[PDB]
Amino acid sequence: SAKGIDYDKLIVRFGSSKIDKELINRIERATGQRPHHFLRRGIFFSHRDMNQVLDAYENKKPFYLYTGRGPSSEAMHVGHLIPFIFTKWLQDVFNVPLVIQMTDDEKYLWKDLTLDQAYSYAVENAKDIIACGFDINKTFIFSDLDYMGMSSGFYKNVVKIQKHVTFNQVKGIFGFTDSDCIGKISFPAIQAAPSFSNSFPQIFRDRTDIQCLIPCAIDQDPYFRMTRDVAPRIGYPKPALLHSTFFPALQGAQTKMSASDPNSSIFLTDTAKQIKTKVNKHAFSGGRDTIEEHRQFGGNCDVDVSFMYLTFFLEDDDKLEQIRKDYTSGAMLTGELKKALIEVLQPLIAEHQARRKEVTDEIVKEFMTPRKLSFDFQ
Amino acid sequence: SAKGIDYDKLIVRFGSSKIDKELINRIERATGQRPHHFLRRGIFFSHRDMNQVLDAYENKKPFYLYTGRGPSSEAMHVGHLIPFIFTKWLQDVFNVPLVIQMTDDEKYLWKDLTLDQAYSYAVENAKDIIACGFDINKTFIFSDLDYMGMSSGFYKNVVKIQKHVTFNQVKGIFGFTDSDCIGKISFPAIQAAPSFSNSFPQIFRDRTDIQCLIPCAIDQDPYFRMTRDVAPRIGYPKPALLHSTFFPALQGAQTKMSASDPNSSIFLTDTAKQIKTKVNKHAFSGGRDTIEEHRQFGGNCDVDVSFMYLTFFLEDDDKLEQIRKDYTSGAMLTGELKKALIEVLQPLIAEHQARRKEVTDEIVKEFMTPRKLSFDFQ
Repeated sequence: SAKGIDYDKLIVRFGSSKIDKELINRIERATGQRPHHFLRRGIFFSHRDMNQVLDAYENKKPFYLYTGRGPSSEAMHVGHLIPFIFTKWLQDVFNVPLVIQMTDDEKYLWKDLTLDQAYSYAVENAKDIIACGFDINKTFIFSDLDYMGMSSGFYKNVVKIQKHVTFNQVKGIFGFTDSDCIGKISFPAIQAAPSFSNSFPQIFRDRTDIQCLIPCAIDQDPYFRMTRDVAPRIGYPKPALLHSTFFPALQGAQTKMSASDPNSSIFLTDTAKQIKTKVNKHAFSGGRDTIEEHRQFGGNCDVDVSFMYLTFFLEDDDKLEQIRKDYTSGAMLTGELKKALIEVLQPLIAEHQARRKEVTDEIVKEFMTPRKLSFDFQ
Repeated sequence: SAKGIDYDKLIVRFGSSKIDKELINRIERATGQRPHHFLRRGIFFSHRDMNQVLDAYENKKPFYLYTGRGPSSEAMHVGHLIPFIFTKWLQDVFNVPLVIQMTDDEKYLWKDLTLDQAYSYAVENAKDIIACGFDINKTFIFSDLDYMGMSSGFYKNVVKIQKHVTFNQVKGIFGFTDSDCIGKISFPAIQAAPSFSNSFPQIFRDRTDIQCLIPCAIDQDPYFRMTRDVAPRIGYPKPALLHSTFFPALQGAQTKMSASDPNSSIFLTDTAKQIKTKVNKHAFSGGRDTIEEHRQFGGNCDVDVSFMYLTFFLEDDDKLEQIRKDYTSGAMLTGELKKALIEVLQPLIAEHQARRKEVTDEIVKEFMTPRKLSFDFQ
């Protein structure tokens, strides 16, 4: 085994609880379906009170999912799909409604955008997420600047949360200076209120015992720490979490990505030639520099970005293992590994790029219209 | 003339502009009616851009009024009527709509109330203000916790204002510590957004050139300073102001009132016996201690609380002057002055107390329902 990364040491640092095989079988048991490879392969290794989301479900009780998205240049990439892919699965395997927050307000506050430019990006991004194919009959995608003024529960929760979070606390958590507009300072309450059922009357109509499940990155744990700590204090169930590992930066194993450097990740907007070239040229390699050496020494998957990407996007186990075994035994060359991955990414992105182009303004408009929606244990 | 108070020195300090006779005639001129005694007697001595509210009106253009009320124990008193009385007049003499904000959220944040206790007080207070008799066909009385989630303009303005007011600024203005919940820190945007027409689509529906008039106390000027400074920056007309003097505390000329000491002012809830006793026993006197001395020396009205109250509630000029002349010449005794005032307050309070008891939940519910309303230059 190579060095690469360490996630068992984080389970400590953050005080969260690791997702063991017992739990994995538990989900499978209650779901009546085969667990997602993210679980099987340890991509989503940690959690918080999933035991509760389950206790509820196994005891024939509902729960819902929450995901958010801040309107950016829309330069969305491959790593951004991990949480959506997973959440879509959690949704499908449990038949539970999903609320998705488009923080157009957060971006108006942070970026130099107009109020309309922000709402406008929230729409464009909504096309990307809808392309991931979430069941419209159970997914509500909302604009903050829009849904705030058309709900008898949201603001009331914002205010309740707002009273229980001092300024020092958020300073310590988000690091807000005194040069920051009062907008930013208060915002944590906005992205925290969607975690409570009654913030959505046209869905949970007044109900308060419908727990929330939030799949997220492990490092994001401190941020939901605030929301979970206030939950009881305002008479609500803390939202459970599902932690994921970091999605590797194209170059170097575990570097930081961004849209500033167009060569940090493959965008859901790149063509087959771009993906091909990007993977061949930039993906960090965990294989020897000499084919002779690469034959008896082989390569380590644990630091090879390419093989790591397969861990996320290769659906068939036997084939992923095969690549693993052969890349390691030297039998497979680094360029034959890039090829295998390029063969997986091009259709992934062409598929999303295609499936996206089929999103009609009516579909968008529908997805963002508050309304009743069906699901298990209603 | 006695010492008492000085308001021409404040016109300086705050940089506002004094309301001269030219202006007073101007209003009268444009209004086609006799100016309120508050104006005639210098109770509302200062202003900011009233010249603009007028330029608009004289040029056959509309403007609206804004007043607010934070839900308290409802221990409302006589001094609290001054702004409502005036605003009702401004409303009647110009036929312009009036928006009144019940900050139930501000109180949930500041007091140790439940979210429902706050909304509940906002309702009780709405009865008091409605008792002042505002024209329901042109007055909108709203609950913050309620109207936020049923408007396509309010929040958007809150966010716009929120981005343009840094934390240092409000620290410097309201004096917010770091121990304060993020709720309070952001609140200035909430009581500031009602100052812009488009915050009320069901009234000004999208329009942005309908200036706002805010009658207030002179010391409150620094607070609207923030709102007026950001107005242009978000493409809106600064709200004009009408400054009033301080309403004297029962004892001592110009002391601070409150509900903590039930003997600081007469409550709109006291009976005739309470008002009678309160005025005789507590009203500070500007008259000699000896009737012999009080005859040749007389008394000064400028420090006598009682005579000062007459300045606010005695409608007939000739009679107020008569009292003034006689109390000064010694001809009128301090107890005969208290009597004259007690004769003015009892009906004022019995009238409001009566007119209040006639406010039906339907009336309340109606006044707080967003809806279209008629007015001059619509």
